[PDB]
This record gives sequence, structure tokens and C-alpha cells, in this order.
Amino acid sequence: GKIQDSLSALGKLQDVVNHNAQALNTLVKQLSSKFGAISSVLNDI
Amino acid sequence: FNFNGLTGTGVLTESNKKFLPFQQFGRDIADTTDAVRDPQTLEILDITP
Ligand SMILES: *[C@@H]1O[C@H](CO)[C@@H](O[C@@H]2O[C@H](CO)[C@@H](O)[C@H](O)[C@H]2NC(C)=O)[C@H](O)[C@H]1NC(C)=O
Repeated sequence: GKIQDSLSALGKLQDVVNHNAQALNTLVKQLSSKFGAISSVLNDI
Repeated sequence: FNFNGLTGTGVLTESNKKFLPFQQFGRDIADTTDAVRDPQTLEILDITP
């Protein structure tokens, strides 16, 4: 019965979610970079 | 579509965003155009692939 009191810990499970969310947020943000080019919208160019 | 220079593709739908008389096109998080405002009617429309 004392186990619920200690809960109401799971940081190892939240870290897995965070690491993937951070890689997906970074992957999308890297599309707004010119890399020394003229612009970053394949249309403009 | 082309909205005064903005070249793209997508479906146009009625929006519920509010650009203030000084706003022309609110991009979303991750820096991609998500809404435009007509160039002679001032209607705000959402865009989506
Ligand atoms: C640019 O000129 C056009 C002329 O066709 C204008 O369109 C008209 O605008 C009036 C005012 O709201 C409407 O009553 C008419 O119905 C419109 N014409 C058509 C064919 O829809 C337009 O508003 C002008 N744009 C600007 C920014 O002045």
C-alpha cells in the first residue's frame, strides 16, 4: 500500500519521449537554414 | 497558388486567425507559411499540404 504514496520515479520513461521529440523538433528546424545559399525555400530559389 | 510573391501548393480554407492590419502571413512553428491574406480582399485563409 505504501507504493502508491511514493508515486501520487518515471524519469527514465519521460527521457525516452524527450529524446525523440527533440530530434524531431531539430530535424524540422534545420530546414530554415541557408547554408551559405541564396534562400531556403526551394521555390524562391 | 501565389499570394503577392508567395509561391506554393495546397488547399485553401477559411481561417480563424487574426493578423492585425500590419500582418501579412503568419508562419507556424518550424518556420513554414501556414496562412495568407488575399492581395485585394484581405481575407485570411489557412493553407495545408
Ligand atoms: C482593385 O480593383 C478591383 C476592381 O475590380 C476591386 O474589386 C472590387 O471592389 C469593390 C469594393 O469592395 C467590390 O464591391 C467589387 O465587387 C470588387 N469587384 C469584383 C469584380 O469583385 C478591388 O477591391 C480593388 N482592390 C483594392 C485593394 O483597392
